[PDB]
Amino acid sequence: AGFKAGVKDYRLTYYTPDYVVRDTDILAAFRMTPQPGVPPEECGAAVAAESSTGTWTTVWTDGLTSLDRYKGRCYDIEPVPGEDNQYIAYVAYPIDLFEEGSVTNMFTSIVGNVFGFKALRALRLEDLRIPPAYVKTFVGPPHGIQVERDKLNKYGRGLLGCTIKPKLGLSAKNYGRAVYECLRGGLDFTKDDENVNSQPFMRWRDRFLFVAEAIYKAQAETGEVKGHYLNATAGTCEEMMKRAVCAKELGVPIIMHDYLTGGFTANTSLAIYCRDNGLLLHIHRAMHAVIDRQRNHGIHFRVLAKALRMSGGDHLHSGTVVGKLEGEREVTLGFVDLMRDDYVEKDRSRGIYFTQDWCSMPGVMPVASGGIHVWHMPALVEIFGDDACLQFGGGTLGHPWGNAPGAAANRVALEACTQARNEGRDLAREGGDVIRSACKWSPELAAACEVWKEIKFEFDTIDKL
Amino acid sequence: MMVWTPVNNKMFETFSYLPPLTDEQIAAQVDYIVANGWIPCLEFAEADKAYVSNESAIRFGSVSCLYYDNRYWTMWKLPMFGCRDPMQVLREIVACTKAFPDAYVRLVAFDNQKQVQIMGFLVQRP
Amino acid sequence: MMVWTPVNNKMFETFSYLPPLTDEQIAAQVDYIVANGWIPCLEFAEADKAYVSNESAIRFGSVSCLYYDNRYWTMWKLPMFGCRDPMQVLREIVACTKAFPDAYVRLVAFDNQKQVQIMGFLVQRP
Amino acid sequence: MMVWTPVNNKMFETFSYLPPLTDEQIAAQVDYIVANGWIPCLEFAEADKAYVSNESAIRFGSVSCLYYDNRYWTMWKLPMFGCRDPMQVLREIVACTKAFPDAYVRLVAFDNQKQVQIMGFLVQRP
Ligand SMILES: O=C(O)[C@@](O)(COP(=O)(O)O)[C@H](O)[C@H](O)COP(=O)(O)O
Ligand SMILES: [Mg+2]
Repeated sequence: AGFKAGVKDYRLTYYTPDYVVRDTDILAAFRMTPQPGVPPEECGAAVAAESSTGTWTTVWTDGLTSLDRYKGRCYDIEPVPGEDNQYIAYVAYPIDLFEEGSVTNMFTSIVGNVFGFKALRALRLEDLRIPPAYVKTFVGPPHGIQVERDKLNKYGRGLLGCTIKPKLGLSAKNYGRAVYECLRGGLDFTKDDENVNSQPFMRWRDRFLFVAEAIYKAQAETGEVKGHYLNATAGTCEEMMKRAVCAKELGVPIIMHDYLTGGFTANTSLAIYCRDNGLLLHIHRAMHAVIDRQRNHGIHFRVLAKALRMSGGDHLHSGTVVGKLEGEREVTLGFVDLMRDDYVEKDRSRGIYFTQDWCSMPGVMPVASGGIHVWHMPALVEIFGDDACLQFGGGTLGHPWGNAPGAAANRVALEACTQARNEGRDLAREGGDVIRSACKWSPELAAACEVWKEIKFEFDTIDKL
Repeated sequence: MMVWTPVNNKMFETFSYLPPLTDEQIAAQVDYIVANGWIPCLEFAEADKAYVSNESAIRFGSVSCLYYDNRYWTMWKLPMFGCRDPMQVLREIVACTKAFPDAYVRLVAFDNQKQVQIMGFLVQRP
Repeated sequence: MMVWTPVNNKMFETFSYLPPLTDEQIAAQVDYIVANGWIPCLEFAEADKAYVSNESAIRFGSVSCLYYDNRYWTMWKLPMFGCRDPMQVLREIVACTKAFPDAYVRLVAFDNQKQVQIMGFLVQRP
Repeated sequence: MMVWTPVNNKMFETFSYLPPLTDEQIAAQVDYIVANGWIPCLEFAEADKAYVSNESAIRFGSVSCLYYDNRYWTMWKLPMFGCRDPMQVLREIVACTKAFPDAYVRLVAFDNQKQVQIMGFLVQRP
């Protein structure tokens, strides 16, 4: 096996379409758009090579090791129906390529450099098959859905949350005031906006203390466990950890982190801290739509959701389907299963390219948030079932009578939909009837029903299967 | 604008914000338990043990996060493993409430595949 | 020498050391709110929640500094944004105290440029 | 299935799960003390000092492990060193209970070779 210097086609080493994947291999499905004149086999092979072991010219050091053992392998390519220059290229990566417990490392290989190759015009990572043997190297989520419900003592309905508004510009004491009034009306949770960290108008430790007062006041008043996701997102890991420690020392239940803008390295550290100190960890997906919006290029949210499940989070935003931010129904149902369930079979009608076995890693609570109000309640309960947190920020702080009545309206709407479902009512058909009936009964709900009766968010979907 | 009273307005989780459940509505929830193959169970507490509280945290260092007293209530008999008869569940509600007429009593149900309580609501107030 | 009694002599911050405010004196304070363009708001608390207390510090590590329970009271409706009519404020005082005749009730006002409460005093004691 | 009540069911360590000790049964336990050469002693407590509690842990750092208030009760006179007569132990039981008719009273015995209490049970309940 002599060393021969010079450039040769990547497909001579990295296109292996009769390869039988191993049950420990990490698999990737890439939606690939080659440049004119670049055969799909060579494009797929280049993606496999430059995300695993290869570079642009032959290197002699390959002969010191076994490229058979380590190389990434494009093992199948299928043309995309409806597309004349799109292909799904499937690549298998030996488990030995990856650092145990590091989402950072997994992404660095699979999406590190290949999206910038001149030889392709566009590339989108659609799915990853994370084998049980790699899943087991991760701590994973701090608690997961069952444990969270058990710690909160909350069963039989979706959880209800709410982002405090204005996003920025409120003082710490006004933040706590708003929080107390929201929580006391029937919301389980409130939260810092994703961009509320520590700023001139409100420093974080002031907010944490006033929010603590509000949590404990609302909990004593209502007799239900309350929380507010205090944001630990910070410029440095040291500041992030200081914020987590303060939450621990106040005895409060839950913090949040912006996993993509803070980053996977910091997120994984924080998840481990939350596991070791009993804090629930809410994950906000800020920046995801920079990556995941377009069909031809980027990374689908389902992969970002798997990555979060691995790095660790008790909650993750899932979209709403019906609210102000995009999320097509079938796409969303598929990645909700990937977030919550133990075992999810391949189903291309929901964008699930690979069977995914989570090998008992805890499930992540999907959080539906953004532009939703009381009339969306039936659809949300129908889409998500009970194991979700439904969040109403504008839909609570925009109630005409204030936050407590706004909270009560959302809580009544959720409970009425839950009761109706349990009684045999079809929320897909009868949802409006269920809400209309509850509006007539509850004055707080009626005021919300009237203000937002004509408000819908119906636009052409960009992220289509 | 109506003001949501802060006074004497404590709640008991699921279905506390709806009108009091009539017997038919309670029976319908029992039917939902049975239709889904879940395990009915009753739990009860005296008034002093019915509400979440914090008194054991006096013994703690800085580890009170998601620790509360009075989340656990007392089990009525055992979970009704294998029960697929709503009338048996309804009879046990009557029996529990007759034995402890001054107690808070809740009907819950367990799913053994998720291994979590999957429904629950108050059926008796003192 | 007169001795300042320590017994049953609790206070409620601004104007607590003056004679009880007459209706005329309350109306003058409302005029001052309106003259300065501040945002009137009413807040109320039952007796058990009206006085500063420390009970939530049982859940803490060494982080009680400037944490107290019962600084927050309950909002009556919403802050009266856009209100420049003193009679509307006085009518809300009547409505709040009618609805909660046994509560402590205070009239406050907010400045949105400093973003702080800029005045406040008790208008009802049970 | 019978349900074990959680309400008003506090116990008092050894022999609380049996029927109340008769006078003959108490006398038999006093014989066992004397037959084994153990040192009889009586202890008593008012109701507020009778059950284990945790109040002093407010003064602690993270050192509450196996610290409880109210394990110590108040000694009646002194341990009956050298007593080999059951009459004398039964006489003091009467004396202690007459002097403190509202107190909880327990009969204990000490072994000085193991240097530990080797028996004990409640002899009076208020
Ligand atoms: O900043 C916002 O817009 C929200 O606070 C919602 O406010 P409203 O409740 O007032 O809409 C949430 O962060 C978004 O839901 C995030 O989007 P996603 O959940 O899609 O990640
Ligand atoms: Mg937000």
